[PDB]
Amino acid sequence: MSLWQLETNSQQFLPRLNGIIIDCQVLGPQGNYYSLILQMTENNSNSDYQFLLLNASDLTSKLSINGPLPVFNSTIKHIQQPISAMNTKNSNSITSLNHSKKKQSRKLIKSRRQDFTTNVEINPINKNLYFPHISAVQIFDFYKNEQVNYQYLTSGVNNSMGKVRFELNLQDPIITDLKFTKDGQWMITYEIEYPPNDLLSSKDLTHILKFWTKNDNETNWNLKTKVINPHGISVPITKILPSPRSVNNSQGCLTADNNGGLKFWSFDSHESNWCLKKISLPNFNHFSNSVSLAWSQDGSLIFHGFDDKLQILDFDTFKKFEVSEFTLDSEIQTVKLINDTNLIVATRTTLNAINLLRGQVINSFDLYPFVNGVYKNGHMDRLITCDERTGNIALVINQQLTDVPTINYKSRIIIFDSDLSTKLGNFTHHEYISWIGWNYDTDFIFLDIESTLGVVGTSNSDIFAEQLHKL
Amino acid sequence: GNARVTSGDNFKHVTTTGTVTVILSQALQSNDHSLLETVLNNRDERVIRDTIFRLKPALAVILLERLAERIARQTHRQGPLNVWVKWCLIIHGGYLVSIPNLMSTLSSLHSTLKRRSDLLPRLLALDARLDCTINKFKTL
Amino acid sequence: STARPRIITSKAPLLPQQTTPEQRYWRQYTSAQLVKEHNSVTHISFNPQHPHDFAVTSSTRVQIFSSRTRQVIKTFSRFKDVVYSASFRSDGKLLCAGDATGLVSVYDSYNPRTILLSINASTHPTHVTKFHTQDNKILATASDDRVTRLWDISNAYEPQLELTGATDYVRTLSFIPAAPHLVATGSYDGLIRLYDTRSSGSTPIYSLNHDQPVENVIAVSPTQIVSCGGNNFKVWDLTSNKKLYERGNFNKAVTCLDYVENFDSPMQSALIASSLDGHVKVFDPLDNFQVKFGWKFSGPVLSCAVSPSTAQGNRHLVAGLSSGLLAIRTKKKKSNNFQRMMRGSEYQGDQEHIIHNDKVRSQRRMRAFERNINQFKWSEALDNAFVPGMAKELTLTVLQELRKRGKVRVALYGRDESTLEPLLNWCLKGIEDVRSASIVADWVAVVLELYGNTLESSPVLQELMIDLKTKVRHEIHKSKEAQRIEGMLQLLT
Amino acid sequence: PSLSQPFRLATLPKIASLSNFSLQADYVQVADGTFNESTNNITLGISGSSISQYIINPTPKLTFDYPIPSTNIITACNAEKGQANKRNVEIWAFGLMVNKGNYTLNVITKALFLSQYKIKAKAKVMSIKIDTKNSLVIAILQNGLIEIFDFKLTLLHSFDISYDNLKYAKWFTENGTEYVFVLCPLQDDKVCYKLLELTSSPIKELSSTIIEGFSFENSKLCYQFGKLYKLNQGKIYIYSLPHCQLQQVIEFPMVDKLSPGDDLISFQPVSVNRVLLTVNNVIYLLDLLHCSTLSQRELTHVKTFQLLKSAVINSEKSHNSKTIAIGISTKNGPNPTSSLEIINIDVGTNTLKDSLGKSFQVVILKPLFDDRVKCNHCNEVIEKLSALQDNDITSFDDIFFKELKIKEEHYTEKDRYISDPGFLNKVLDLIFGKFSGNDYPKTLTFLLTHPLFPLSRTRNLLSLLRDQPRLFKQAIVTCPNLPLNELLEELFSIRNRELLLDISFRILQDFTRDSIKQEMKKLSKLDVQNFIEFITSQSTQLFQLLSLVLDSIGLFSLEGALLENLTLYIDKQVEIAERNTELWNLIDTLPTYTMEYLDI
RNA sequence: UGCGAAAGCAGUUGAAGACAAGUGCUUGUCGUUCGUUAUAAAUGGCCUCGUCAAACGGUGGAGAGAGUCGCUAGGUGAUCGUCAGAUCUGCCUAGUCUCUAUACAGCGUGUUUAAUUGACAUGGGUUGAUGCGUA
Repeated sequence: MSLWQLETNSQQFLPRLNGIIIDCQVLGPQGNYYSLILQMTENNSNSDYQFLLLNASDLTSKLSINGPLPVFNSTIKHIQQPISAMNTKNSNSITSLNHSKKKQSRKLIKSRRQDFTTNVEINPINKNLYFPHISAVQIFDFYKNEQVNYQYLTSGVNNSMGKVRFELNLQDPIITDLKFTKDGQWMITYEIEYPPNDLLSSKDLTHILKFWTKNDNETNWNLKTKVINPHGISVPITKILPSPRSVNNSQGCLTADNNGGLKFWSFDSHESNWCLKKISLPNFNHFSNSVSLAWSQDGSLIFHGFDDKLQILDFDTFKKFEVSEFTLDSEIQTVKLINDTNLIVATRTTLNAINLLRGQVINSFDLYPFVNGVYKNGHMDRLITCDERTGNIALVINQQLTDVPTINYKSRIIIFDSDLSTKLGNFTHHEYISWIGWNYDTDFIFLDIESTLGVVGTSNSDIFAEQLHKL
Repeated sequence: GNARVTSGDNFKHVTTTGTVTVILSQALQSNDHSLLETVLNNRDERVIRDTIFRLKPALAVILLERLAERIARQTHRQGPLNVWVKWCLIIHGGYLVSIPNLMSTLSSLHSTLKRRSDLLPRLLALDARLDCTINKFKTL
Repeated sequence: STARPRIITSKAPLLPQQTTPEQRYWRQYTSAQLVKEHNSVTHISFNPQHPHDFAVTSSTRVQIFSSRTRQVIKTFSRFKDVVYSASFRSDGKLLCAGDATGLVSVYDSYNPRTILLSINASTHPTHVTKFHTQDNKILATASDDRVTRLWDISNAYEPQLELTGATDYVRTLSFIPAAPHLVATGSYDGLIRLYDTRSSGSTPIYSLNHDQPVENVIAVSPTQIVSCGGNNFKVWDLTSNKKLYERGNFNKAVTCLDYVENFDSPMQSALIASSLDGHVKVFDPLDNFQVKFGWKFSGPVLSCAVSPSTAQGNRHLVAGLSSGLLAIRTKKKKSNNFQRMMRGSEYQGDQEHIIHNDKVRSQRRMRAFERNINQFKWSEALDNAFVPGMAKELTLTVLQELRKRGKVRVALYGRDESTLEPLLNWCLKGIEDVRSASIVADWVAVVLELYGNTLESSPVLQELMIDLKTKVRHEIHKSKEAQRIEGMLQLLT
Repeated sequence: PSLSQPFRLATLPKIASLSNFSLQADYVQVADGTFNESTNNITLGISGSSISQYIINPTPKLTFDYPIPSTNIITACNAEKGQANKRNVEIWAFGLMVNKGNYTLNVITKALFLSQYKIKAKAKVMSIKIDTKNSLVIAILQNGLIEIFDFKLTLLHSFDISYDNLKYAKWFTENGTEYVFVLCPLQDDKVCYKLLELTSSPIKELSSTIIEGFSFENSKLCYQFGKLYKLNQGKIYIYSLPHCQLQQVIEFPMVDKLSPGDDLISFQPVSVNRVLLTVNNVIYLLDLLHCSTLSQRELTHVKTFQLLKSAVINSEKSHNSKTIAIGISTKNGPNPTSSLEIINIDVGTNTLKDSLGKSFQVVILKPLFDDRVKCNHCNEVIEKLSALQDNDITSFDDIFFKELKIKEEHYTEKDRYISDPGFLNKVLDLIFGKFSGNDYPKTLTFLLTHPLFPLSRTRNLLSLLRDQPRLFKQAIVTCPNLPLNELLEELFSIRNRELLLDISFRILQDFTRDSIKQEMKKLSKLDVQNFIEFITSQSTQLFQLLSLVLDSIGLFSLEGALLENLTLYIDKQVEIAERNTELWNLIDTLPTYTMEYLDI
């Protein structure tokens, strides 16, 4: 923000604001306050406005107001990037605006992939809600409905400078996954750093995995360890599963690639850092982004679904149990255990419940009519959520059309008991639900693409006293 | 801050006279770096084979760890010390097969070799660009 | 608005044999002084009290070295034959010494002229003379007579108690802390014998077998004792009467051993053990007595000692060599009218209702390259990278930052051969390192694609690509070779 | 978990009371103090014969025996080691009842006979507990009187539960305090459950509850770690202390088939949530938390085996998974003989690992919704196919595809309904039986592309399909879970270049290098030698497959002359590989005086 | 743009209208529409609140620097040259050998697992800017 002093043409500055300044205004009889609107153009999926009221005397934020800032997979509704000098990834040129509007409307109507699902996390200790914004995490308190913090979790040109013109084509590191250990004292984050264009090393992505800590009183997470290129070079971490309380007191996690490799990391007190305790070889030559991972509560066994095959791996030897292999009709999008007895597996065409004790399927529900090519691989995981006491939930979003598909959507939530025998409840919300997850209490929280978080769950003196107050 | 950076390849927590086998064995057991360096100063490949040939298999595994540390810290010693490593694997290969764990005990070698081999595709690209530009100005 | 982030220095993944907090402490014993004595220095002892002077026994004399000055301040040459100890008492007022003749002499520490007491312990040599730590009046003496007499300073005509039962030379004696009645002796029999002075004595309660002649016995804690003999040192538990740990990393026979606790190091406790192979090594009892540091000396080390826990000044590490050398390593530790006019600065608001603090903490001064990047001086930031005496890692960051900012071509436009060579000179050296190899490739690729024409007309640049071509080809051979050792290594597993 | 072979302890005497095998267990009492995880001694009371102490290891032996008259029945027996006024002594307490007329309570002290005492008990002695710390003997009587005695049988205290006909009493310890719970039958299948605390009065009543629907006559009862297990009519009812509330009911179908009267059942606990159940000569180890049969063993050389007692492991605290149980085995023959036998028991780690796939309890796609939005009979068909004549290809294909409304000859995502495994298996059987030789129906081509092709028919499938090249190729490309063994032998046996590459691609994609290596070790040294020869004569997947062979071949096996030719071949490839890499990168990549002619 | 793995595999980037400039014609544009899954460039760069000195605790290190004609392995030059070799008591690279404030980089010592203090009137004015030091 630049205050031009027109008498001498000088200028005073307020830099490193959280977003580009859509609007400025001087608010007061004596100009006591400045009201600003900030945009946060990093998030291309949505227009994230933040209203800032600064005290003009010392240019300190008197009041900063914004809602939750989720990053959806694709652009929603009629979100348009602001106008810039050039057409870039974060902006539109003068000419590109109209064609961009038309192309976006046509994508929303005609195309079939309509993935707007977003990743969100819930803090077990504090019940705060974590949104992985691009290169930063928002901590948002849904009980008070206010933001509690905004922290940068990656390197990059984040708030060092305001990108302009060609610099606006740069991509900051993207926080792909963010998870908490069951204890809640450790935060595990996975990041992808993208090289700049027009260099030899312009096609080698960098994958970083980080472990952070904080005390309950504190508010800022502290990076304790950093792993560069886990699992190898240019190999993503497709799934992260924090370990159960039984094994290492929840001080461990599992990471899984698209090559079927698994790696178990744990916090070692002697080392005082996280160490790669166990490894499985991603040696066969198969690529697939549809992987899911579940862990039994006792911690004895692990369920690793790779492509169309579910594998039962012993944790102790970190290998197949000595049936281990279950073939599925199509790719596994999700595996979860409602209880230790029953394992619920979602494939791209159906949803099945299989009892481990018998090794037989109890129920199978058709998902193909609703979920055909709408979501990319791995997002049905964030649409399906699972309680540890009562039951699980399925979220199905579908377009409304009247005489060609229309932008407006309708979502339906189904509560299912363990093994999917019966539907405890069936509800309809009038708008696309991006993410539904289980609060550690009985209730479930869900996020709607209007950034709305809903929940599904179970005398003379008397005359004087008035007069004296008026005066 | 003071966080520990690392990588995913660190599997640490998962016949002739003139042989210096006597000096090598003592240096390895006692962790005497100065005594070890004098042994490593020998560069005659005939000696290197013979010393490792008579060296006890158990002590060989510790020798591999030491060479991996010297190679990792000092890249210019990568050449002269590879012959030591290449003979250790050649001669005591049978012993190294019949050992409960390799990655944990040879984690230094795996990390050191992985670092070099990963640079190969980028180095070749630089070689092609340097060769192309060098040829243009020589012929002109 | 938020304060500008500081540029984060590049840190590659950790390599083997990183510096440890225990090593960083012990490397600080830097200043090395080598003193030459007339014969082997057999024993070294530190005064328990301030200023913590230490006494060295060599040949027929005992010398006390100042801690601060690191030089002799007192000399005891009254001994006619060889001297075999110079231990102080707990109070530090007295130091006792033994002789080959068998006479035990107790002098006043810091008064070599006065002799307080002279005891004829035996006709054979008296190698060990130690004051009892708990009780000052009683003095212990062990001789080649194989009887470890317990003397009293008051009664010097007869021993209070005569402990026997050793079938070989007894050259080691230890008092167990918190157990004043218990006394431990180690003989060349290989047996460590424990005696109780409260009882009749003269017969050990039990013996612990070391299997090699015991050179020194030390009590690390009230319940543990560490005994060094032969080629290893073993730690025994008195409650269990069995050895808990054993470390035999030494090559020659370990000779002397000392223990220091509750000193300002990262490690709470340390165990130093001379080797007779030139090595004195530090072990930590809290980590199963694992080695943590070591020093090497010219010849066999017969004695070692470290300054007590409460040194209160520069610490010392002392090593004693059979050649007669003494090695010392040290870790060093207006007008009244004007003041009345300006008098309130000292006040910190202790009596005030409200205390308000808005001063921002002083941040570390930024370097030139960081200032240029902050001010968007891409070309000047590149120039600062290649300056004499610039840290290699610090040069790698500015190159990475400019790449991260997307300013790699922008930094290379207004340049000619004169100002391109510094970048190419570093590239000639940076290509070798694994950390900076990939970054060098990106920058060298651009300069070739951006200065192809200047290359043809400039001879000096041309040789910078001939030799650079030579080196990258060399790195190719190293990277190909590393793949081959990788391949064969997979075969073994 | 495993069940060991029983080994004999002693042969029971031939007494009339012990001749009734059904009631034989009741006439043998096992002391609680002496039989545990760590004790090598067992004190046993055999009615009418004696009370004996036996050492188990290294060899079973009789260490002590106290004779008893043949007319007496042992109702309660206990033995404990402790110090008495101090000498280490072993206190033996046993309560005997003579023809319902007189009940005898006897305590014996031995030096590790120091003294012997005997009194008349008012009613049957059902349970005896010895408290060596306080030098006390506590007896619970069938009339409900809990009497506390010293070692001299001087009555110190007596407490009445106010109920008679007591049927069950069991002692247990929690947090260092002694507790006992009792059950008294009432009328109309009702039972008064009382929990008592042992501490002015030494006995404190903590909980008293009446339980309905609790029958004793056909119920076997045992208690472990705060849980009471009742076995009745094939259902194990779990009641939880201190209030004995019904928590769970577990059905055990293998007992539901038992005719009432002939099958002898015993039921004892062995560890947390795991119990021992015996039906005649079969012994079962069960996990009641996961409802799984951890182990089964049949004793073919005995008619019946009846569990008497088991040493119970607190596996949550103990690293030991091995314990012992004692029972009575009866032999087959006209003159049956009963013997005391001990079984060593491996109980396991108490994880879901042990119970996976071991259930003792023995699909159609459903719409997700019952009821203006953007859209993105098995048996009958088998019967129709079965009715067809042999070798009728057109009819078989027509019925399968037409009835199922399948449009393509290869599986698609629109055939998700047909994915029932049973229906597919029956069709496969028909295809084999109906058709043999050189002509198979197109339905087999569809099935081979089906993701849920049964594993049972994968073996030798390639052997069936070797005749027809097209159908062989189809199985390689898409047939799921083709076992690696047949893929590898076909790899080294087939000379077809195209099939070799396709087989190599399939092997690498679906199997790990560590797995594949083991089978290549099995292959003959000649077959691999021929394979190497072809290489010397996508290609990376073949080369990568070669690298696996050399690892499988190992160090010793390889031969120098062949290694030279292989070395020359690979050196040529490396040079070619380097050449192409250089090409690939290349594809990616004023004078003072001048004389000129003016253009005019 | 679609699919997929990140590699890649297929496929697009059209027409009308209006305006400006140059000469009805040519070119370029679009805060205009229809249809398809579908270089940049107006001299224009980010504030202030406290600096300096000396310590301490973890985290990294290619160590920061100086010698040793002491060893080991290489590469290579001037002149002469009977091609065997000579003088420069040749040079350079790497390792080793000796040594020092770990001498090098970074984060923190508002409470943290751990770890700090001290100096200054944070002003105004005059002179020197051919400043000061060095070759």
